[PDB]
Amino acid sequence: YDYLFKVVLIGDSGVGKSNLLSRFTRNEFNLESKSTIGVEFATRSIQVDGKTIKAQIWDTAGQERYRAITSAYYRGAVGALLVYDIAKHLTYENVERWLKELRDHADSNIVIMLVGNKSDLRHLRAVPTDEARAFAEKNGLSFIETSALDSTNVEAAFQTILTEIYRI
Ligand SMILES: Nc1nc2c(ncn2[C@@H]2O[C@H](COP(=O)(O)OP(=O)(O)NP(=O)(O)O)[C@@H](O)[C@H]2O)c(=O)[nH]1
Ligand SMILES: [Mg+2]
Repeated sequence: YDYLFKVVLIGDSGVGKSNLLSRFTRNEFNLESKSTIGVEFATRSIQVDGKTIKAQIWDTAGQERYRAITSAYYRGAVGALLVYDIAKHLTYENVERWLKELRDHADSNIVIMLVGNKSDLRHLRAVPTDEARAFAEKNGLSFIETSALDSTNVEAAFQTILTEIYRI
């Protein structure tokens, strides 16, 4: 590979972070996945502007009550996938909180992609696509909706953020 880019997954418990990771790196999905224990990471190489980018994707539980995610989790990260669940409005309301965590614990110029996951649950949607896109636009974030379940836009989400990082 030509470059190694560390990218972190963050977002509330249950939004689909671990399945976004497994879908992208192993093409695997699990309806019966449990809350993540400690910290995990996995890799996949992809082509970006004629270069081979080894994407090192980090993952951890969204809940931070007794245990808060430290600057060590974010160290070296050049991107963050900030994931919410399109069918749960609270997870979108908490995006502001995750942005604060990034400001507190992550690099100043970390590339942020706001990810509305579970787009296959369109019939249960609680967060309008236009509102989220507008919010992203107004806060200097990229935006995409994904479904780890049916694979829609998962490759595109990672390919796009890794492209934006490469092109900084
Ligand atoms: N319908 C649907 N379900 C999904 C999707 N992505 C994940 N899920 C489901 O949502 C639940 C939680 O997914 P998971 O990946 O474990 O979430 P998490 O964000 O890693 N949770 P935690 O922060 O606690 O580790 C699981 O039942 C999983 O199968 C998706 O795109 N669509
Ligand atoms: Mg998880």
